[PDB]
Amino acid sequence: EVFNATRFASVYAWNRKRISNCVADYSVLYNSASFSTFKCYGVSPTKLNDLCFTNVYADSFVIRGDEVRQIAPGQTGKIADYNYKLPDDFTGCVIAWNSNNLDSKVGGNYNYLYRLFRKSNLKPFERDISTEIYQAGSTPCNGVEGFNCYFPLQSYGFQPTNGVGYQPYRVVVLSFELLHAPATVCGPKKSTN
Amino acid sequence: TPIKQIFPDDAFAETIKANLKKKSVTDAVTQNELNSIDQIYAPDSDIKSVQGIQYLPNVRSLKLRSNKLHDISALKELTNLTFLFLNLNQLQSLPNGVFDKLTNLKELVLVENQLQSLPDGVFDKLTNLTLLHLMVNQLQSLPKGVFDKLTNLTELDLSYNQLQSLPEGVFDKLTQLKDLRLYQNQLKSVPDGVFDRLTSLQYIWLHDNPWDCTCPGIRYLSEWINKHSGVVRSFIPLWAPDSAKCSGSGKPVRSIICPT
Amino acid sequence: TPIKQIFPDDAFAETIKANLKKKSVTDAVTQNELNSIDQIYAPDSDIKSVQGIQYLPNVRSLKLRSNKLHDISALKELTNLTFLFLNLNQLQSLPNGVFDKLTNLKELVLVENQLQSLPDGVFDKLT
Repeated sequence: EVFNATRFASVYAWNRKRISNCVADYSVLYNSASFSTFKCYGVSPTKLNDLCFTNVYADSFVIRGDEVRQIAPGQTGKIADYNYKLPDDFTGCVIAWNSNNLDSKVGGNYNYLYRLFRKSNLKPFERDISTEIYQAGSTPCNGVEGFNCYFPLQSYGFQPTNGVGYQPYRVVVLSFELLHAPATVCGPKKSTN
Repeated sequence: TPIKQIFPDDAFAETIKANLKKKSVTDAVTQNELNSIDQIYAPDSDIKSVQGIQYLPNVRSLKLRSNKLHDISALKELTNLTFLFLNLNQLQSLPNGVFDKLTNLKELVLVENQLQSLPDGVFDKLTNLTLLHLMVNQLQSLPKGVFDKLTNLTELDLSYNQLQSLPEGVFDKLTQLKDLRLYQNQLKSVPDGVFDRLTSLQYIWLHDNPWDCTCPGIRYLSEWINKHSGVVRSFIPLWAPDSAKCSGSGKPVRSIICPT
Repeated sequence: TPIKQIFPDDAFAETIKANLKKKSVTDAVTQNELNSIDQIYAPDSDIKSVQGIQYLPNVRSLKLRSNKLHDISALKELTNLTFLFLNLNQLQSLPNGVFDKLTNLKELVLVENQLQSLPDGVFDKLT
């Protein structure tokens, strides 16, 4: 319903999925081989069955496609400081989907307006899918030609012969904790001959 | 040999002890290990005063935070401060001569500055910069031929500014106009001498621009782009064929006799 | 990890780790939990080095059965005391300026006061 939807929910309409008693079929996506760049490190066949996180606490953040490989220790920036701090545990599966090619329409795509900057962060122990708008100027001119106003809605530049190097990437963090809580299933087994 | 008297202030000593997670004051460090230290963690920095840092000019990572000090004129004698990464508009006074010595900086960005007098000729001799920022600029007049030898313009970020006009014939030697957008702007003058040899152009940008109807200047180009009206679109939801309307006259096309 | 050249006091640290009778040695150490004691009760405690005590403010009264300790450093910036017991027979002077904040003192014992002269306004603020 989500990964195979044509009109994909945009970056400002993402949804958090609560997974309970459901075993994700990693052997399907991880072995799909549709994406050549599988820089996913952390999964092993001998430890695959024990990855039964009772409460999946996964965090998501946003970074530009060309800046994903520009991450080095001892460097800071406002993009990381405004959405979610990146620790030294950046090693993880890069769950990146290519939906840019599936959102092409006749007459140009001028309704897709991304929001790179958010007022606050995804606070722990709380859910927020609000659509608050932050303006870059105090006094509004409301489109009237004048001073002390700017436009935050950047043109997409969706030329038909434009470059394909603007593919976004997102990485999630999966850490296991053994708290005082029960469990019932951790993984199935394949029936023999 | 013992080294003491490092922290004159009593409260600053406790602040440094808490920030640098040093339990005691009798520890020993070496120069080579500190020089390799490219990460310093000083959370909850209660740095009220700057006295005592003058004797440590061999630090790679720094930390500065002051919400009351608006006179930072002490920066003239301060040689080792490179990490100036803060976002606050509470600084009303802007010190003069900040750029005279600040060449040892690694990263420094600044926005929403109240610089009333931007010095002319910043790009005179310092051509070693790779990533140049032209953020919140106010240069109203440019020297003639200031960008003559600077034929190395590859990365251009000119958005997010209060640019008003452009000089007559600024992009003359620049025959590689590749990617630029001109919205939310108040352009007054179009540069000349940029379409004389640019007859083999492959990218042209005309949207949201007040082309003059003065005959016989741009009549040929206007008619040619009008003949291909089936490709050009607009931002507002209005009848596209009616957009191409010259201002003032209102008479039909065939009834216009171009003088001279 | 054990670190050498840290503790000058052997007897004091030994009695601190012995009188409490802790559960075992494999426990951790800190400063807030260790410094919960504000009144030291150690017989014939002759701790002299009190320099840099600004990181340990919770102590108020210090007992010293040390007739040898004639250092004025014990009263240079120690103005949080409420009790006095010093066997310093050759006390011919009293430091000045310590009355700037001394308002929490209740009872003092000043025996062998050989001061044949007294200063002006010494008790003026002690309302």
